[PDB]
Parts: sequence; structure tokens; C-alpha cells
Amino acid sequence: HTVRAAGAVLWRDATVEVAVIHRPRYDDWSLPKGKLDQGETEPVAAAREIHEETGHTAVLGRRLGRVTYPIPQGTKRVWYWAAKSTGGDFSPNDEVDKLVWLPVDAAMDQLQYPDDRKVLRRFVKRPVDTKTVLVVRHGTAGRRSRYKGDDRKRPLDKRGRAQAEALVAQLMAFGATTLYAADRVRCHQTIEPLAQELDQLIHNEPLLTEEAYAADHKAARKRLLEIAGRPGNPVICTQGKVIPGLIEWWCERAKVRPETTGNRKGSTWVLSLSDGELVGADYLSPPDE
Ligand SMILES: [Mg+2]
Ligand SMILES: [Mg+2]
Ligand SMILES: [Mg+2]
Repeated sequence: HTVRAAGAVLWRDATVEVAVIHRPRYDDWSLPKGKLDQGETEPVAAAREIHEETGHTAVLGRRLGRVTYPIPQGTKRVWYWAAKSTGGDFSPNDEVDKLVWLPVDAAMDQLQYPDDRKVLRRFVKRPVDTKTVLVVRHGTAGRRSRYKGDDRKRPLDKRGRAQAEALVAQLMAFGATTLYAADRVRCHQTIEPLAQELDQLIHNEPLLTEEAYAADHKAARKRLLEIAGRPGNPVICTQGKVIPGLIEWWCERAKVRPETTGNRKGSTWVLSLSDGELVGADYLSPPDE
């Protein structure tokens, strides 16, 4: 059995300070992390565990790596994110009796686990006050047909509609604010549950279908950057053949290493930007994988 968990470096502005917590169970000082509840994805687990353990609300940004260790049940895998506090206040709780805010150097000395210190070294290495473009592959939508036109009207199937529902919370954990979808029904349907949650329109993007991408790949790159440049954190739902071409191109020009890679239906690429430069590309599994 692998137990899945998520954690964060919770930070706020002064130049940045980060939260270290004390737990009486081990008398230790560590970074907030906890286990995924039923039906949760790692990003939601992180944000919930942060608010439970520290009393702060926060929006996740860049991913900061993974920690794996044995436990009596088997293995625990923990993924960490940088998380900006959006407010709140600590008070002693069941799991955590104290919390200190520390500049990074001091936090480095406070943290007793080498693995947390590694995570914190990832954190300081790149900017953390980032905006976030969220590139999503549309959910499962059955079989491809014989008819020309790339099944423009083909809808999500039952699993795909569920992936769409599951994505709402996951994408909300990155402070998603505006919505974009390639001119295919399945792409829109994948983010319509989020649109409902945010009560917002989805902007249609004919330049980001597979057809348009192959016919004019430069138009798509140029449009991806326009969207990214707009204020807010855009969600862009597109197709399998478009995603690798765009992400790989952007990672190579920015010199960004993706720690994981994939391209499954319902998966998300979290693209973190600082001053309009890509500083991160984080591949997340479909919510039901
Ligand atoms: Mg906890
Ligand atoms: Mg915990
Ligand atoms: Mg917990």
C-alpha cells in the first residue's frame, strides 16, 4: 500500500518568511503535510492540510518535489507545493501546538528533517510569487469516429464527466480565475463544472484545436502567450497533440525541467510564471488515476 500525502512551504511576505510547525506526537519541527482523504487529489489535500495545521488559507503555486519513506502500512509518498498565505491566523490544535514564521535561513535551521530542508532548498531556488497558467487535457470522450472534422461534437463519457467534476477543486487549489477552451465540445465540457463553480464564461479557442495547431503552430504558441499574459490565472483546456508540442517548446526556451511528464486525458500541466518567464512545469495525473 502506498499512502498518498501532500505538503507545502507556506510563505508570506517579509524578504519572505515561511511557516514551521511543532507537533507533540514527535516533538518535532517540520513542514505542514498530511494524508489525502477519500476522493481528494494531492493539491486539495495540501491546501486542506495547510488550513488544518496552520489556520491559513493559501493558493498553491510551483511544485517543489516529492518525499517517500517507509511506514508500517508500506510507503508514504508526499508531494510539496509552494503556497502563498491568503490570510488567517494559527491557533493550537490537535496535531500542531505551535507554529513559527521564519526567514528561510532560520527556517532551514529550525527544520529537523533533511527531507524538509531539501524541499525548502527547492523553494528558494526559484521565484515563488508566481502567476499560474493551467493547461488541461480534455477528459475521456469515447472512441474516435470515421467522419472528417475531428468529432467536433463528440462529448465526454461517464468517466470523463466525473473527471471534469473532480477537476474543479484541484484547479481551484491554484487560484484559477479565467477560462479558455479549444473549439471542441469535449474541451468545453471538461471545464464547464469549473465554469459553474466560478459562474464564468469559457472563451472559445479555434487556434488550439489539433487541426489549427498542425496548420499553424506558430499561431498557437503566440496565442498561448497572449492568454498567459492576461491578468488572472487562466485555465486552457486543449487536446493530446497540442500539449506536448506547446509545453516542450516552452520548457526548452525557458530552460525548465519538468519533474514528471505525461499527457493523459484529464491531466493538468501547472505552468508557473514569474515576470512573464516560465519558472515551472508540473504534470498532475488525471484526478481518478
Ligand atoms: Mg494534518
Ligand atoms: Mg500532518
Ligand atoms: Mg490529515
